[PDB]
Amino acid sequence: EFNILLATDSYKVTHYKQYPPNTSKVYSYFECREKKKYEETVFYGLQYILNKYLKGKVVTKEKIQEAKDVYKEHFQDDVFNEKGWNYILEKYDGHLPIEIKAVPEGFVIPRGNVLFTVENTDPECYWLTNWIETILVQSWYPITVATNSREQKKILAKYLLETSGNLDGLEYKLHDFGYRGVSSQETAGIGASAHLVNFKGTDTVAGLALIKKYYGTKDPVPGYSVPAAEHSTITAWGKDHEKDAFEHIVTQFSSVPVSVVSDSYDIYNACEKIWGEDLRHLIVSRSTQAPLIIRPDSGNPLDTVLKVLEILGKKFPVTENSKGYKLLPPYLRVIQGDGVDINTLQEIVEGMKQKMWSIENIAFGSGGGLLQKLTRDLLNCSFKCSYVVTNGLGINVFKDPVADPNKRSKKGRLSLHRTPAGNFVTLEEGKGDLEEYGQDLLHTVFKNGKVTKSYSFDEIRKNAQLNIELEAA
Amino acid sequence: EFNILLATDSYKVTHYKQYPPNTSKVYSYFECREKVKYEETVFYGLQYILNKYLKGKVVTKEKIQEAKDVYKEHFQDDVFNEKGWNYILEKYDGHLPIEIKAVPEGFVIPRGNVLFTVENTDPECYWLTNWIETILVQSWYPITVATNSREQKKILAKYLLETSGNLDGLEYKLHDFGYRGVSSQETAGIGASAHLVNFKGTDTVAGLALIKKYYGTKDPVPGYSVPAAEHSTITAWGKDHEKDAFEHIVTQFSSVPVSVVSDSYDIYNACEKIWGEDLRHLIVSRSTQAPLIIRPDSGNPLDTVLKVLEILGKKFPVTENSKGYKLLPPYLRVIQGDGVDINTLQEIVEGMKQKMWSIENIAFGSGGGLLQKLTRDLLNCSFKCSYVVTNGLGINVFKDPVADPNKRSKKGRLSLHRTPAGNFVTLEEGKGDLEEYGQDLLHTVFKNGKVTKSYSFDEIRKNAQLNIELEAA
Ligand SMILES: O=C(NCc1ccc(S(=O)(=O)N2CCCCC2)cc1)c1cc2cnccc2[nH]1
Ligand SMILES: O=C(NCc1ccc(S(=O)(=O)N2CCCCC2)cc1)c1cc2cnccc2[nH]1
Repeated sequence: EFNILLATDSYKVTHYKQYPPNTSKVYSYFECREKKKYEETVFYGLQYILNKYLKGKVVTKEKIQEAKDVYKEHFQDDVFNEKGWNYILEKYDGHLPIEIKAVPEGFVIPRGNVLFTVENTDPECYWLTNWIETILVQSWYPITVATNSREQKKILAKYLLETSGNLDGLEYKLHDFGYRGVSSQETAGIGASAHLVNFKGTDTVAGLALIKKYYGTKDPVPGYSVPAAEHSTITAWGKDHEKDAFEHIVTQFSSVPVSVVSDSYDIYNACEKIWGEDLRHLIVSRSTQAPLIIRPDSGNPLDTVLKVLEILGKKFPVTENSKGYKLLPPYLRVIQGDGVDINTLQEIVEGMKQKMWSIENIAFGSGGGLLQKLTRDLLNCSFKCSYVVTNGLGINVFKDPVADPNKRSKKGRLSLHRTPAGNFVTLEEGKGDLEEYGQDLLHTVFKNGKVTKSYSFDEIRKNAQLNIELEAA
Repeated sequence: EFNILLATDSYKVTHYKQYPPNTSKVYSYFECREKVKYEETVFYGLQYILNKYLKGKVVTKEKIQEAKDVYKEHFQDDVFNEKGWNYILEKYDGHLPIEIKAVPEGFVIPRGNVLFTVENTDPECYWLTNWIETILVQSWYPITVATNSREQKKILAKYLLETSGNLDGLEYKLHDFGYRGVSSQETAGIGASAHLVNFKGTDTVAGLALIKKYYGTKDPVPGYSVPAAEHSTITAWGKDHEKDAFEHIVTQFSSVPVSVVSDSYDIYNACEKIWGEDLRHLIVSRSTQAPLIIRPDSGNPLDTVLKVLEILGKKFPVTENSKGYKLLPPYLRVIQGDGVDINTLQEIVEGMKQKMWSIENIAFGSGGGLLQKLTRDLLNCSFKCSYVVTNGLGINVFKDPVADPNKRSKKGRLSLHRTPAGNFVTLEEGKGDLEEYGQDLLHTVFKNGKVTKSYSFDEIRKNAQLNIELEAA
């Protein structure tokens, strides 16, 4: 079972001996620190952590003894605030005397703004605020996945709008292929759920249960997929029988969309000769609601996409849409799901545009790029103490390393506000109390072991919409 | 609760319908595909997956119903293999009729070798082999962390031996700071455990319980830490009281090692004037078993380390070791734990060597670089079907994409062997059966719901030792 006493960086076990004597309050905050582009971030994932790890009775006698036993060996020394933890157990029935205030989930906030704050609600538990730094800072991950996914949606929206005149199907244009490529089952669920803030297509099934448990949707599920082959279901037929494999598969899934990986041996041959000649009669008969989606999976992504489209455009009836861009017939589409990240996605859609191919023709699958190739440095997600009370006096505290002004942290009690022009500003040094800037946008989401404010996945999705979506009404 | 029926890529739900009719066996394998660094990989982490997720009764009536309900909404259609999963439940009491063979954990194997194989043991369950691809492929993560950690150990060993003449303390020279910088709690434990294959220093407490539960050590714990400050325990004292914080902290931890982050405002001032003058008397009085470890945490890593050492070298009594390199007194050391990855580690130790500073003086901490900034592409960890039986005939199968020969997969039944020169070779097409290369070095580790062979963490560490450690001993 999970033990919050064992869920911190080892050194934090020793910090209760290090703060100034007579310190009754430690107040800390999280931001995606500005760096002298990901100019705005989607705030998402805290509610998962609050419910899974922080709420309710998280301290027990057994957990205290377990931590004591572990740390004695880990440090080869007895340092461990058994008294402090036993206080929480006795006084609060093991509930954390912590208050967390946060911007609503799904909110899109520029870099360098307070996103949430943490403070102890009992003077005895001054040490607890930063104990939980480690677990709270892991919110960097769903924030970063959601943010990077949204930035890809902006790119897709721009090019889909330009090449087609509308945004139909935008929410299915970037599909999560990342289940195998992340570091754990837990990561899979978290990361997949973050992608679903922006899109509705996923193969990372773990995301669905997480959303159902911690967030909730009006719809039965938040994400969808369709049948598709993998290399094993093609290659199992034998090298000389790729055509047999293709035929069997599209016939099995004749009335739903089906994607078939086509590069097992020679993608160009498969497109031109197998799909474009031998099995063409099985493709041109398909419903618009049940297209064949051809999947290349190797070679230079842009070069391969363009050559696949050129091949298909010569074997199937291509139209020109009202924007002047080429469009495959509705029973035929392409998905590129190899080597896709935010940079290559941009390269591919731009290359398609240059060659007059509509983005209507293609969807993207992304695995490691979407869910694994991200770090806490991308948005500089960081937790710092900004205010303490010692001997009954509040003092504004911060770091400001001489050799790196980018690591300077904020001072004092913080609040987040709308500016007169409708932007965001973080007020420092308790200046929000002056009330010159309207209401603090941070809301209490956790207090004394209870989750006090929750958001549905539908609300989060609404908050995270693109402007271009808002503009398209 | 975890449900293996919901722990696969969505499209795999539909694959049972796509294999050739009358297929009785699907046989697949995992390798770190060859493409130059990372020439050899540490095989580690499969045992965790087998025990946590694959063994025992993993199918229940309730789990089948849950999957059925989820997939009906997810696909907007009924495509789920209820019958196939029910068969496993009825016939094998929900134990997976799968056999997995693997190289021993901790083994160091060159790229492009078979590391494990998977096949079904019941003809009805031909579809099961690749169902579990997704969860098995996640072994890429502990393999990659362990491998990259070991590659850093090689660098540290080279430079420690060169500058000091021995490898004393090598196993404490790279400390895991990655807990806050990984994507989940589960990942933290897995990744920390993989680092501990090579080193004994960690702050990622999650790794300890994982090792104890799934692997085991003779020692009470597999990893260790010491007391240390963070910026909040310095800055809380107020900007004008950095000296007071430092004094309090080293006095609280007067008889054990203690690390104190020294860059909150001015690292160079802290080293030269606070440590080197005002508090010098509290440092030179300390035991060799209880050094102060000064932690810079900002600026260019190499430049900052060099400047820190030059400062300390003028304030404290430096010696010259038997190799001619400069050595701080034993009560004083440095740890650089900002911006450290395998590349910057190399740059720092090389820069120190050029300036005649012993590697004895320094240790490194690494967080995101150690545990998060890694993907499945680094070692090309990949799972592929290589053999099938259909209509009673075995067929050697593979992919070989025309535009990427690096993605060609192996053909047929595989086995791992020692060559006459004592190296590893992977034999394809069942050629292991010819017995020209001795016995297969893979061991059956899982069969029909049971783990059949396992390794303690102590054995894994032994298997993963560096040659230079083996030669030294
Ligand atoms: O093909 C796969 N999944 C199915 C899939 C096919 C096509 C689309 S689509 O976006 O073209 N589309 C969505 C709206 C309905 C029209 C088709 C989305 C999803 C798949 C490949 C892969 C590789 N690695 C890991 C996991 C994987 N799953
Ligand atoms: O200081 C920290 N931990 C304690 C620590 C200090 C020094 C060493 S050491 O290797 O120098 N050493 C071990 C052999 C005995 C002599 C000292 C190892 C461990 C710490 C910083 C940090 C930042 N981010 C996240 C987590 C973190 N923990």
